[PDB]
Amino acid sequence: EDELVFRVGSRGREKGEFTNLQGVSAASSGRIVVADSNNQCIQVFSNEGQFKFRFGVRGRSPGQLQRPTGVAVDTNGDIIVADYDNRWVSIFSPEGKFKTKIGAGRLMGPKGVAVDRNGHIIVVDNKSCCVFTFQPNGKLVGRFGGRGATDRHFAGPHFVAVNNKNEIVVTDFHNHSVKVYSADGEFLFKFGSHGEGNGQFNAPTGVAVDSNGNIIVADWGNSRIQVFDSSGSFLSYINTSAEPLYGPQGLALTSDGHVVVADAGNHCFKAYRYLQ
Repeated sequence: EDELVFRVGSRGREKGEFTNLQGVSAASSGRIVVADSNNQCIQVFSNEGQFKFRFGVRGRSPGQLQRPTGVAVDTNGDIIVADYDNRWVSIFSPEGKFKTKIGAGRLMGPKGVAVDRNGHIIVVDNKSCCVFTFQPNGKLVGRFGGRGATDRHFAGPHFVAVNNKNEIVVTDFHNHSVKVYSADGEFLFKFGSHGEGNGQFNAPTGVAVDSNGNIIVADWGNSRIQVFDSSGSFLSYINTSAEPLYGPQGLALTSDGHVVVADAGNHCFKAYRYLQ
C-alpha cells in the first residue's frame, strides 16, 4: 500500500544480484532490463520483478561488455548498451545475441542511451560531452553539444530521454541541470539548479518522460526522484520513505505505468507507482 511496488536485488555477482547497477530500461513487451557496469552483464526481469535471464561476456572484443553503463530497449525489443570502456554502443537481440556495434571511432565515452520516436538511437557521451543520433544500422544522422556550461554545452551528461515531440532531455550530472533540445539539436530550455530545494539537484542521473510529457529525474547526491511537468516545473518527489534510495542511477517507465530506478548504493532496483 506504498508508492514502492517491489524491490529486486542484493550485493553480489550471481543472477538477481548487482555490483554496480547503472542503466535501466523497459520493453513494451513488459520486461525490465538492467545493466551492471562492474558485473559486465545485462539482466532481464518481468514487469513484476521475476528473473528471466542474464547475458554478457566480459571483454574488449565486439560482442563483449567491458563497462556497460546505459541501456535502452528498441520497439522490436533489441537491447542497446552503451559501453563506456569499449567506446561503442552494442545492439543485442531481445534474447541477448550480439548483432552489431555503432559509433566505434566517433564515441569517446558513451555513457547513456535512449530510443527516439523514429527508432533513432540517442547516445550521450560523457567524454566529448555531446549527444549523437544514429540509425539502428550505425549511420550517424546528428550530433550536438560540446564540453561547457552554456545552454548548448554539457559539463558531464550521463543520461538521456526522448519525449512525445521527439525532443531530447539530457541530465547534466556536473551542471546540476536538465536541458531539453529539438530532435535536430536546437536548445529549447533548461531547468534545475544546485541544491536540496524542490527542483534543485546534487548531480542528476536517470531520466524518463511519460506520455503526458512529465519529466522524471533521479538525483544521485540527494538520493531522491523528482517529477516535473513538461515546462520543468516541480510537481512531486517519488515517495521512497519505506525503503530509501542511496545514490540512484538509471530511471525508466514501464508499460504498466511504474517508475523503475537503479538504487545503485543499495544494490537493487525498485519499482514505484507515481500519481501523474
